[PDB]
Parts: sequence; C-alpha cells; structure tokens
Amino acid sequence: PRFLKVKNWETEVVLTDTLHLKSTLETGCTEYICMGSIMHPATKDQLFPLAKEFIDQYYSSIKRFGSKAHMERLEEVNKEIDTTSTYQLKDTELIYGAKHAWRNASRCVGRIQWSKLQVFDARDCTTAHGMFNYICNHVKYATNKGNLRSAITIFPQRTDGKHDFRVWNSQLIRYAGYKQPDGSTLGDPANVQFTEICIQQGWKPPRGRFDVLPLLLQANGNDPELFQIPPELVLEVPIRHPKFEWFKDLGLKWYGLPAVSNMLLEIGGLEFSACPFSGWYMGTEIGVRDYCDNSRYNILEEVAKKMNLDMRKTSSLWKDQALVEINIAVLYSFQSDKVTIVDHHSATESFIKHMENEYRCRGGCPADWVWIVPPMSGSITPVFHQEMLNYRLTPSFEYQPDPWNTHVW
Amino acid sequence: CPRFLKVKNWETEVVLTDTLHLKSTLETGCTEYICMGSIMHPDVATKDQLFPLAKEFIDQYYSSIKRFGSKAHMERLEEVNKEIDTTSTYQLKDTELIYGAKHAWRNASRCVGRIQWSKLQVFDARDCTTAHGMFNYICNHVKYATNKGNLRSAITIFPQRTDGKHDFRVWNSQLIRYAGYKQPDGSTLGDPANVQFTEICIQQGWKPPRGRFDVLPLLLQANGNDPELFQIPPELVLEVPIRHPKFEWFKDLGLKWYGLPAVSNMLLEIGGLEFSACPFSGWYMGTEIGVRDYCDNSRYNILEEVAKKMNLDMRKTSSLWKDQALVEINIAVLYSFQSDKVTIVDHHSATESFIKHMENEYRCRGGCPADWVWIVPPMSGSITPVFHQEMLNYRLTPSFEYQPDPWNTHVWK
Ligand code: HEM
Ligand code: HEM
Ligand SMILES: Nc1ccc2ccc(CNc3cccc(F)c3)cc2n1
Ligand SMILES: Nc1ccc2ccc(CNc3cccc(F)c3)cc2n1
Ligand SMILES: C[C@H](O)[C@H](O)[C@H]1CNc2nc(N)[nH]c(=O)c2N1
Ligand SMILES: C[C@H](O)[C@H](O)[C@H]1CNc2nc(N)[nH]c(=O)c2N1
Ligand SMILES: [Zn+2]
Repeated sequence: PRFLKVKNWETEVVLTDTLHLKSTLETGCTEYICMGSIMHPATKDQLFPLAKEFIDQYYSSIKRFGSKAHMERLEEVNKEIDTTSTYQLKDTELIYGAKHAWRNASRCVGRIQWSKLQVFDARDCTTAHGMFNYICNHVKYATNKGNLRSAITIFPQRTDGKHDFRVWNSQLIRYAGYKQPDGSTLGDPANVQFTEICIQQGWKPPRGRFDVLPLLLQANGNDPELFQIPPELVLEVPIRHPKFEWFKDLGLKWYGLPAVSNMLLEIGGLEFSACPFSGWYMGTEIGVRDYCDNSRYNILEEVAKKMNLDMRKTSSLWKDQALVEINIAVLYSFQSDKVTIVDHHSATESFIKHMENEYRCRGGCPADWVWIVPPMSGSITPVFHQEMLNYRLTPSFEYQPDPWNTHVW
Repeated sequence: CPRFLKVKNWETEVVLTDTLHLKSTLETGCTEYICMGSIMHPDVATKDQLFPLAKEFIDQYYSSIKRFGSKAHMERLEEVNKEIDTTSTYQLKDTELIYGAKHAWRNASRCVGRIQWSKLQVFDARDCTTAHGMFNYICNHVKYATNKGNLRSAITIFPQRTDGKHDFRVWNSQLIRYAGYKQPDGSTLGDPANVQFTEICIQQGWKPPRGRFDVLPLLLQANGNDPELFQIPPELVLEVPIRHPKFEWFKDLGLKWYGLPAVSNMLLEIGGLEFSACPFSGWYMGTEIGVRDYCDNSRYNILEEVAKKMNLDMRKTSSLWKDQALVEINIAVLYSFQSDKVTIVDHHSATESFIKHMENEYRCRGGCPADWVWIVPPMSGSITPVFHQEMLNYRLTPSFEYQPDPWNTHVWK
C-alpha cells in the first residue's frame, strides 16, 4: 500500500499514483511472474457488495456520498436483490457506469474522449428484430455522415445465463472471409469462421474481397437471426495514395465506423453481454494491423512490388518502407473524404495529456503499455517513454466466450 | 501458482507450456492487483543468507553437467560450505564462473539476442588488483570482441564484492560511448545521454576535444579506490560512417557510430556472489542506433534534419514524415555496417531468430523468461514475429542486475 511513481524518461515528468489502491479485480500477474503480454489472462450474496460498491462510487462522484438519496438507493437495491436475485440500474447510473467502463479501459489510447459518450438504453429490447433496430439507429447516429460520434447501445443484462443477448459479430461492420479451393483465403481471414456460420444460416455470399457481413443477433437466449444492415448506413472509404497514383489500382477500401460488439460490460455486478460500442479509428489499426498482419489482408508484398523495392534481403527494410506508405494512404484517404480518423502521433500525444489530467483529478490512470504503444514507430511516439501502471477498476469492459462455443440451438 | 502456464502466438496459433517459472527466485514488482511491466527499474550478504544461494547454484551446475548427487557434487558442496563458514564468502571454480556468466545471459529476459547465449568468451579477471590492470583487461576484451569487424561476444569479470568498501567498478555505462557537452546557451553538443558522465571525466582531468563524436575515456575503480582515467587506444575503436544507398547527401550529415556495444555498468550475480564490474559485449541490432541513439528526442535527434533533406511535408504529423525519415535512417545504418563488413543484425532477422530460440528453450528447458516491452523493436513492432508472441517474464539466477551509479555511493579518499 504505497503511492507509486511513474516516470516519463523523455520529459522527466514524474506522476504519483494513488488510484491503484482502490482496485479490487486481479491483473493476472503475481509477485514472481509478470503476465503483461498475455492477451486473455452470480448469486444474491455475491451481488450486493458489488452493487453497494458501485452505488457508493456513483454517489461519491456526484458529491452526495451518504445522502438521504444515497441510503435510500442502497435500501432499494438490497431489497430488490433480495426479492428478485438481481436489480435494475437507474438511467443516470447506467450512463455513469458506461462512461466509467471506457474511462477504466487500460488498453484504450482514446480515453481523453471518455466523458463524451452517447449512451443508448436498449434494456427494453425483447427480440432480434428489436436489436437490429437499435443497432441501425446506433450506426446512423455514430456515423453522422463522416463526423463520427462515440456511442454505445446497451441491451438487457444477463439473468440466468440461458437468456443472454449477444451480437455474434465481433464488430457491427466487418468484411467476410472465404476459404478457397486452392487453400488460399479471399477477404478477411480473421472472419472466416464467422462467415461460414452466416452462410450456414442462409446468408448468400457475394464472395468478394470486401463484403460487409450481415448482423447475427441473439435475443433472450434464442437462436440468432440474420439481418442486412441498410447499405446507405455503411460509410466506406476507398484507399488511395497522395503521391503514388497506382495505389488506387490495389482496389483497397475500409469502413469508417469501428464498432466493437463482442465485449461484456460489467457495472455494479450486473453483466451486459450485448453492448456494442464505437468511436473512430486510429490509422494504424487499419494500415498496420488489418492490412499488414500476415494473418490478415497481408498486402506488404504486393505494395513493395509496385514500389519496385529490393525484396531479396530483410535488411533493405522493404517491409518497413511499404508499411509507412500504406499508412500515409489510409490517413490521406479518410481525411480527403471527411471521415474522422486520428494518426498515432496525435493520438498518443492526447493520451499523455489525458494521463496528466487523470493523475491530477483522479490520482491515477490505469494503462497497458503493451496495447497503448502503437504497432509501428513505437519510440518516436511519447507513450513509448512513458512508464504506466496497469490495474483493474470497475465498471469495466471484459472479454467473454465466442457465442458459437456456448450456444445450444 | 500452478505447475503449468501456457503462452500463445496469435499469428501462428502455436501454444507453449512453461514449467521453468517454478524456479523463479526474486520479485518482479508486479502483484495480483498491479502490473509493473513498463517500469524501467522496479552492503553485503551474511553467512546465513549465502549458504542457500551457493547451494542452489552448485546444485544447478552439477545438474547441468549430469553429475547431480555425484561424489564430486557433494565434495564441492562441502568445500563451499566450509569456505563460507571460515571466510564469509567463497570462490567459484573457473568452470562455474563460465557456466554462471553464460546463464546470466541465458536468463536475461530483456535480451533479444539470446540465441547466441552459449557462445560467450569469458575472460577471468579475478586476479586484477589495480585500475591499470583493469585497463589492460578491458583493452584485450575490446580487441578480441571487435575482431576487425567480425564481432564475437565476450565478458570480462573482475573480483567479486567483499565488504562493499572494496568494489571494482567501471564508471562508464558502456566501454565505448560518445561525450556530451552542455553549452552555456542550453544546447547540447554530442550525446545528451552522457553529459553527466562527461562532466565527471572533465573534473577528473580529461581534456575534451569538444566534438560531436568524442570517444570517452575509461574511468576505472579497483578495490574501492578512487577511479582513474585511461584513454582507449584509438586503433582499438572500430567506427562506421553512416551513408545511404540512394541518398548521396546522407553522408553530408556527418554521422558515424561505434561497432562494439559493450555494457559496463551492470552487476553479475552468481550463486549469491556479486561481480560489480563485468563489462560484456555482443553486436548491434540496427534499431538501437538508427531509432534510439539517432532519433530519440533526448538523444542525437536527427529526424527533422533528415526529413528536410528528403524534402517531406513536415507541417502535419499525419503526413508521417517522421515515420518516413525513421526508416531511411535505419536503412542507412544497416547498409553502412554491412558495407564496412561490421557485424550487425536487422530487427526482422533478430526477432525471427529469437522466436526460434524461445521455442527451443521451451522444449529443452521448460521455458524462456521474456520481457515483451523490451523484446519488441522500437519501430515496425507488429510486422515482427515477437509482437504477436505471448511471453512470461520472471527472474532466474544467475542474473545481470542494475546497480546504483558509483559516483552516488563512492567514498572519496
Ligand atoms: C473515440 C475514439 C477512440 C479511439 C481513437 C480509440 C482507440 C483505441 C485503440 C487504437 C485501441 C487498440 C485497438 C486494437 O489494437 O485492437 C483501443 C482499445 C480499446 N478501446 Fe478505445 N478508442 C476509441 C473509442 C473507444 C470507446 C468509445 C470505447 C468504449 C465505450 C473504447 C473502449 C476500448 C476498449 C475496451 C479497448 C481494449 C479492447 C481489448 O482489450 O480487446 N474505445 N482503443
Ligand atoms: C550477441 C548479440 C546481442 C544482441 C543482438 C543483443 C541485443 C539486445 C538488445 C537489442 C537489447 C535491448 C537494449 C536496449 O534497447 O537498450 C538487449 C538487452 C540486454 N542484453 Fe542483449 N544482445 C546481444 C548480446 C548480449 C550479451 C553478450 C549479453 C551478456 C552476456 C547481453 C545481455 C543483455 C542484458 C542483461 C539486456 C537488458 C539490459 C537492461 O535491462 O538494461 N546481451 N540486448
Ligand atoms: N478505434 C477503436 C475504437 C474502439 C475500440 C475498442 C476495442 C478494440 C479492440 N480491437 C478489436 C475488438 C474486437 C474485434 C476486433 F476485430 C478488434 C479496438 C477499438 N478501436
Ligand atoms: N546490442 C546489444 C548487446 C547487448 C546489450 C546489453 C544491454 C543493453 C542495454 N542498453 C544499455 C545498457 C547500459 C547502458 C546503455 F547506454 C545502454 C543493450 C545491448 N545491446
Ligand atoms: C502477444 C500480445 O499480447 C498481443 O500480440 C498484443 C500486443 N499488443 C497489442 N496492442 C494492441 N493495441 N492491439 C493488439 O491486438 C495487441 N496485441
Ligand atoms: C517506459 C518504457 O518502459 C521504456 O521507455 C522502455 C520501453 N521499452 C524499451 N525497450 C528496449 N529494448 N529498450 C528500452 O530502453 C526500452 N525502454
Ligand atoms: Zn506484470
């Protein structure tokens, strides 16, 4: 139980962390073994302290800790957990809970935006058709003709675990991936399995390189149902390069809206298994990971060829040159089409400013260096030289099992 | 802790099982509730602290040579035990010294070059008594390791710590580094990382040339005495001018670096013994020079000058002019070393070798401690295989450790 200091080795700025003392969940590390690079490390009785903990910090946050209203809410919650084995969040608590889950997301470089989140309460939803409707509205609001706005739509919380709401898509908008007879893959290889599942369910594939997948929506534990997002809601950006006029000939494009739909939102012990949320892209997510991962679109080789680079030895850094150029193209393309995007230099600078804000007003900011540092040009961004402390605060976004591994039809 | 910990590669889907972590010796700084993986740095031992550390090491050693529980093993235990009892310390056999040194490297979680761990030339300097002798040992090390460009890894090991008042120390952070000078106008000439050390050298009597690439003198402390200055013979200092295969103007920048990376301020810990002066050396990965030494803001900081000559649009960050320049600089570094026939390894080759090394270690040893934050290169992270590799970080002994800078602790005579 100590105040812990973090140092930036470039600016020499030292911050003092006290916030970590309030954390209650585990990191996955031990005194003897650090696991910082591992990607994936109820009952009434369990429920009430978790609920009380959350109500406590909520009333503490609006400067009414120990108020009439505070105690009454506590009374109300325990008595509701008692009778029904669960409880329902106030609209105000729901919005607070969702913003703080984003605020506490140690892996997210975009958290300077945390309090600017549009929260859609979908807790009255009963069917997959209703889910589809709420999701269309979410996509339309968030896309906003290219001026993207951060949003989250929250479907009903888990009850018995046999009636979960799940969006089976990993994101609301993604491209299909196809196994070919010659053993190669068409489209996005990361979605090959999901695409097969959709096909089995009756989806008719265009079998192109960038086919927008249908929504697969599961309501109240029932079999998931297929829906086609209205295409006019799906903003895409054809990728071209400001100097290489041949770049457009690659036929590359991407969607404007990154909308993660497979995570679990946890607030006060309650579990929201369906909580698709969205902001906007950092260029490297598309330009580095999506396009250049060997297990993804894997385009480095093709680009470097058109750049006429020497590809015989690795020490020519041909991979590195082509990587920067692809990322220039992505940024240039989005900007030219007036679609919100942020480069990794701008994003990491804001994060450092955000950290400083959080230490000042909250006494800390949980941060996962492994995820915060961008997948290219690491050390020429300020976060590389920033020491971070990682710890788990609630409310939070958590991983959950892929739905096809748990569901019985 | 369970006996089995699994790590996955998200790119190849290969899963490895670690059991070696059970032999972890010290804390990492992390707990169940906080991770300190991005923290840089998170008076002698008694008789009674020393017995178990020596035994732990002797057991490991005899186990490694397939003579565990042998008569020679038991007689070695008894000899060490008595020696600690009668003198409060003990002396390693040459074989144990060599074993321990190599294994400190094998156990270094932040080192991406460990596929080479077993090829390490160990120079035994435990007979050294003076700074002049330290200088002699260091010169021979530099000459051997350099090998006219065909670099060979080596370590030179000076006498272990006794009462803590007779430490041997190399005050230099590396055997070969460039001077930095703070100007009265606030600017820095040379390497800003070395300003403090440079000022100490000047104070001890060094006459600086005051240039951009002045090789610093050795500042050497033997047996707890005040440190002494020596100039490394310049013929022993292999350097490489930096030029570029396409950009003719790149030579005009007047950049050069030294061939031999030789870290000299770490402590080597073997079986509870502490070697406070153990300079070691290998060869460079390009990014160490091209990204950190040259492009860090608090270092040589050349991105802007390079970008201006590439005539890049440097008005928006989103032009990625920094990223563009960074690559060309690293191309030039690699090209210049290769052209001059000086050993160097690019980050693609190094990380690819490390993955294979790590897999071999999981199979033959039951694990390989690794610090992802250090193993992943400072540029192009996700296009190297290590980015996608899960790792477990833990501390095995023998090990290399940080120790306080000696000017903070030294009692001047
Ligand atoms: C608004 C602009 C935003 C930007 C620029 C941004 C940026 C990023 C980036 C680059 C990552 C790493 C992604 C990866 O490599 O897969 C990330 C992770 C993450 N973001 Fe943000 N983000 C934004 C908005 C949001 C919002 C609105 C939420 C939730 C309400 C959120 C929650 C998270 C979470 C939970 C992770 C970690 C996911 C995981 O652990 O798998 N982000 N963010
Ligand atoms: C033979 C070629 C070698 C290569 C290519 C190599 C590569 C590297 C690199 C790139 C780093 C990161 C350094 C930084 O970013 O500042 C590192 C760290 C390290 N290396 Fe290796 N190395 C080599 C040889 C050696 C040898 C011979 C030893 C000791 C016997 C050693 C022990 C270490 C240690 C202890 C660290 C971590 C230092 C710290 O925590 O500050 N390396 N190495
Ligand atoms: N630009 C953003 C905004 C929010 C994000 C939230 C989570 C993730 C994590 N990456 C992820 C998650 C699910 C599916 C997928 F393909 C990537 C990335 C984000 N990227
Ligand atoms: N190429 C190599 C070989 C061995 C290394 C050992 C340690 C370090 C760590 N960097 C370092 C350590 C001390 C002083 C210094 F200036 C740099 C880098 C290496 N780099
Ligand atoms: C092994 C490692 O944990 C894994 O590849 C992580 C590394 N850092 C990352 N960082 C971000 N932002 N996104 C990622 O998917 C990953 N992948
Ligand atoms: C703050 C952070 O831990 C620090 O900048 C680290 C990051 N990773 C590194 N990795 C290597 N190889 N060398 C370094 O000096 C650092 N610095
Ligand atoms: Zn840790």
